[PDB]
Amino acid sequence: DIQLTQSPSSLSASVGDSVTITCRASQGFGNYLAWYQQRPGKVPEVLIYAATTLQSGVPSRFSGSGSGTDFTLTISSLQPEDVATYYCQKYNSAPFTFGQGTRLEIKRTVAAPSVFIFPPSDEQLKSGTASVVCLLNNFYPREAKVQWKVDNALQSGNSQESVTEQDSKDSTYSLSSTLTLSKADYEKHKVYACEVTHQGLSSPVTKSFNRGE
Amino acid sequence: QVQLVQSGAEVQKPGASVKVSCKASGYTFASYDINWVRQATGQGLEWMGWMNPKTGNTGYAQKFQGRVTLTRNTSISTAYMELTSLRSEDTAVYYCATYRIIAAVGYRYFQYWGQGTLVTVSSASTKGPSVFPLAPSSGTAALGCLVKDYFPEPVTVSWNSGALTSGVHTFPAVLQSSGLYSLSSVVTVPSSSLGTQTYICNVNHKPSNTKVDKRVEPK
Ligand SMILES: *[C@@H]1O[C@H](CO)[C@@H](O)[C@H](O)[C@H]1NC(C)=O
Repeated sequence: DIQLTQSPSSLSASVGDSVTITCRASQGFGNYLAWYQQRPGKVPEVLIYAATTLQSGVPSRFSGSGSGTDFTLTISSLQPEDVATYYCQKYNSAPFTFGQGTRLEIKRTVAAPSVFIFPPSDEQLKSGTASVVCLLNNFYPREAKVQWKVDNALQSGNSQESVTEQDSKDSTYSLSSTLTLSKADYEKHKVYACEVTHQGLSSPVTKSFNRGE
Repeated sequence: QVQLVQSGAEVQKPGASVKVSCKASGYTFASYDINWVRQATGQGLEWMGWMNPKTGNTGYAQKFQGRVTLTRNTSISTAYMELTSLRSEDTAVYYCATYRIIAAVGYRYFQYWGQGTLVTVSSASTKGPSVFPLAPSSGTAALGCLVKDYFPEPVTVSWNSGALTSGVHTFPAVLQSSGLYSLSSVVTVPSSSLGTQTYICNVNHKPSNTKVDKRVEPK
């Protein structure tokens, strides 16, 4: 009984812009439909209930409309902290089905990454492993590329990247690239460098350090 | 005010079962259903079931019946969720939730949520992290903590006991080919502070009852 279909699954808009999320039901359920926000690393939080009622304490830019089988969540003036997954839910009776969820991203102005490189700690070398880290800080858009060089030999198969969620204040990304080597390999070679390509950079930016100094 | 507090993150092997607890406070526990919701790795919220604490009556989503037992202890205001025949696909954050506290019918939207409980399905043993410093080089300076070789997720990193937050980036954990997690936490600060300001990162890994503090000095 009653399937819930949420669209779009993904969305991208600017600050102060108006966006709309859609919840279609396969059948009427008396408008007992709630809207939840789930922000990165947070528990869900209700925005709207009874199709169109704004929960107390929820910002005014949130509004629900619709009835029968067609429902809408509107954000009339998008803010950075609205980066989240949005969910529709029926609560007329069991089952309390959730929608598939709609992920919202902030489109902002292009920004180049600030690049920092971190040698392995003396401490770590005793484990037999060396972790070289490359931080790409505060960039947009999300697409970036990191290439490791050890004495100018490009590296492959021995590194991992991790991206932060879009910052809820400046809408930028950060990325970490870890190069993992044996202690023998790390003390074999001298010059450790990461080369960053991003659409806000005219040419690749390299950061390097010399082992020892 | 109303609060739901759940048990800590947990690891259980394939086919092993797990029991999660949800202690309630700030209202009459027996007069309202406890609902259970889950978020699998790369999935949306999934309603699992409901339980009445007065009667012990239960109802489950088709995907979950014959897999879930909802119980309670009314004397300590606790609800429990038992899940059997654990598979790779059952790795998820599990939430308990309750309705808004009101007399009237038709307010069974989930106003209140437990903090959540990460449940990890794997035969890998538990391990506390090693924390290594990411020392500032050579203005704006970047420094951080490498939290390496822990299992399962999650860890919490804070800076100067929550004192420092503006400029903090904690990366999502990445599972290495070793079968253990690693993440980094970094922070951009004024250069002129490395001489006077103390920068400590606090790493809590609760599945191993591990608490490490690393001082980050310029090398
Ligand atoms: C409820 O919990 C307490 C332990 O905190 C225990 O003494 C008691 O036997 C339990 N009773 C029921 C009915 O679960």
